[PDB]
Amino acid sequence: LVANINGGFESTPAGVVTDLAEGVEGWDLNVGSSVTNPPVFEVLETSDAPEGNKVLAVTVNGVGNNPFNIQATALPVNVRPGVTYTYTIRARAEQDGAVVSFTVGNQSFDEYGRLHHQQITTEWQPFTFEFTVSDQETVIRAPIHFGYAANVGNTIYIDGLAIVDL
Ligand SMILES: OC[C@H]1O[C@@H](O)[C@H](O)[C@@H](O)[C@@H]1O[C@@H]1O[C@H](CO[C@H]2OC[C@@H](O)[C@H](O)[C@H]2O)[C@@H](O[C@@H]2O[C@H](CO[C@H]3OC[C@@H](O)[C@H](O)[C@H]3O)[C@@H](O[C@@H]3O[C@H](CO[C@H]4OC[C@@H](O)[C@H](O)[C@H]4O)[C@@H](O)[C@H](O)[C@H]3O)[C@H](O)[C@H]2O)[C@H](O)[C@H]1O
Ligand SMILES: [Ca+2]
Repeated sequence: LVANINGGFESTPAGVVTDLAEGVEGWDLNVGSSVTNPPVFEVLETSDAPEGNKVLAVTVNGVGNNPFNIQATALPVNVRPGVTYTYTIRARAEQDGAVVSFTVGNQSFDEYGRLHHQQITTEWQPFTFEFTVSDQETVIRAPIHFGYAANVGNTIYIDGLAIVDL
């Protein structure tokens, strides 16, 4: 029983994502207005996918004012107050030295936890942490942030997000 949906992108047809809000079920990809050189989001069919056949690729061509201005957010994430969850995801990048923050929070943008400013390498790694839903929310969000200046010119790949009751 996982709390998020389509965490490995397997429900989505391969291709460049043209509808950022609704093109990928289970995810919201929208880009901030300060980002003048838009990123490219692509669901890729690839043989080295960690799970299934597909991964999400994010190519960063430019940044805006804040790192959350290029982001992929899993939503809805269906939870229960007081319950401790395990977050697991796989990530790699085309070139060494990409930076990503993996976060979870509510619809008022309060965070329950994060893996902060993680270094991504050219080989798939798992990234994992635990968080507890500390308030009365039942529908929360899991924003991943890509808009760090270090990432300009790089492509970051993610797959296999699972948020599970501990
Ligand atoms: O304990 C957390 C703390 O850890 C420190 O180490 C770190 O330095 C802090 O940044 C961090 O604080 C938390 O930051 C995140 C954003 O974090 C990124 O931004 C800062 C970077 O330095 C850092 O590396 C990144 O991790 C905040 O989440 C964001 O909150 C804002 C709301 O703006 C304010 O509201 C609450 C207040 O606590 C914040 O300080 C203040 O900025 C949201 O901003 C809104 O975004 C939406 C668009 O949302 C969509 O895209 C982005 C994605 O997050 C979101 O899920 C999508 O739905 C716009 O409509 C609004 O214009 C804009 O206001 C951010 O979405 C949200 O991620 C934490 O609130 C903060 O505690
Ligand atoms: Ca997959």
